[PDB]
Amino acid sequence: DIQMTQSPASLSASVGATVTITCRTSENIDSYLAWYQQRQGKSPQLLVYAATNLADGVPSRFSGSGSGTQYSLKINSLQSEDVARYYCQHYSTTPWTFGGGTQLEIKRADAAPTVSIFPPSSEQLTSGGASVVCFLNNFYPKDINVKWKIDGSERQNGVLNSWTDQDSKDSTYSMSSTLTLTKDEYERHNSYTCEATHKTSTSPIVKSFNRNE
Amino acid sequence: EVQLQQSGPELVKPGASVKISCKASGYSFTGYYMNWVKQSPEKSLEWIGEMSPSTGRTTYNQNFKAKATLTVDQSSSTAYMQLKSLTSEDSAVYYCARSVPLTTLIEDWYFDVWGTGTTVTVSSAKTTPPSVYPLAPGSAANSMVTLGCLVKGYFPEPVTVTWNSGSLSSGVHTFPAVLQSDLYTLSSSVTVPSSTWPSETVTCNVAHPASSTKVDKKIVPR
Repeated sequence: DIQMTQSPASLSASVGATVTITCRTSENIDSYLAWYQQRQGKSPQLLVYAATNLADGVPSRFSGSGSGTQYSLKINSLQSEDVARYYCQHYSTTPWTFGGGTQLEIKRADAAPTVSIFPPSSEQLTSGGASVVCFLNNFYPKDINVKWKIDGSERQNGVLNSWTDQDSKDSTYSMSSTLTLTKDEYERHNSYTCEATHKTSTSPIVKSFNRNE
Repeated sequence: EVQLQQSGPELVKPGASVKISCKASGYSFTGYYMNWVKQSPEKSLEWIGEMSPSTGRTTYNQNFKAKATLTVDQSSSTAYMQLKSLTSEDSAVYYCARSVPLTTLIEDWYFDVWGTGTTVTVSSAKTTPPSVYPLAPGSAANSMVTLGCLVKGYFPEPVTVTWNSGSLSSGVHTFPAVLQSDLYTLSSSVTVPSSTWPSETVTCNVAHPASSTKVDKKIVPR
C-alpha cells in the first residue's frame, strides 16, 4: 500500500488568495494521481487527473502539478464555494489509496456570537427530563469554548455540543450546546448559565436565565 | 446527465449482511468500469474494489476480500455490493464511482462520476423515534427573535428538519446530531424578524424515516 500524506490538514485563506495543498507519496507514482473535492453533505467530484489534467467542467482557477513523490493542487483566487475537503488518490500499483484530506475555510473578519438560551419545554418536563439549550450563532473564527454554570458552579456531565460547517453566505460558524438534567435536579436550582470564550470578547460571554425570574 | 443513484440508508445487526445498489443513467453502463469506495466517519477514503459491468471481471483491495462481493445486472444498468459479517468497523458511507471506458489504452484510472452514497450503520441499538421539543423565548420585545427545535432520543440517523415546510430557510442553523448512549440529539435554530413572530406561525418539521415518523411542532410564546 502506497502511503499518501496530505498537508496541511487544514487551510484558512481570504477570498481571492492563491492556495496550495500538497500530497506526498511513499513511492514514485509517475503522476498517476487524481484530486477530488467534496463539499459537506455531498459526494466527491473529480478535479484533476494524471497530476496536471483538469477534468472537464472544472473551474480553470484549479491546477495540479508534481512528479516523483510530491504533487500539489493549486487554487488561484479562492472563492467561497471552494470551502470543501480535498483528497489526492494514486493509481500506480494496487491497491489504490487516498490521502487523509485537507479542509479549506474562508478567512473573514472577526464576528461576535449571537447567543440565545432556552429553558426546558413543558413537553420535556412531562417525561422527567430537562434540557437547557444554548445557541452561539454566526461567529468567526471557529475557535470557541462553552462552559455551563448552575447556581454558579461549573457543570460538565450531560453536556452535548455541535458545530455547523462554515456558512456559504457569511462565512461564519454556529454552535449548539445542550445540557440535559433530570426534572428533579433542574428544579433544585435557579440560575442557569451558558458561558463562552471567544476572541471577540475579553471577558467571558455570559448568557443566563433564572428559573423563574 | 450522467447519474449514479444508490440505494437508501441501512441499519444492520452486527452479524448480518447488506446489499447496496447503484443505478446508472445517461451513458452506456457496460462501457465503463464501476468502482466502490468506503468513507469512514473520520472522513478517510478507502478503495474497496472494481467490477467490469460488461464481462463480470473483478479486482479487489485485499483488505476487503473477506468483506465485499461485487455483482451486476446489465438489464437494469445496476451494479451491486454486498458486505458480509458486519462489525462496527463497517459503519460508513459507501459510494459507487464510474471510472474510464473499457476501450481505453490510456493509463488514467480516475473516478469521474461518484454515486449518491449509501450510509450503513451497524449496531445492536434499537430504532427509537424522536421526541421534538419547542424552543421559545421568555423575553417579549432585539428586532430579530431566535426560535428552535430540540430533537432528542432517536436512533438511527438521519433526522431531517425544515422550518415552515422548507419555506423558511434563511437564518436557519440545523446542527449535526450528537450520539450519547445509543441515542442522538440534534437541534435547529431559526432567526426571524420580531415583527413576524408571534404574529405569524413558525413550525419545525422533523422527519425520522427509520421509525416511519414525521413530527410538526408549532413554536408558541412562553
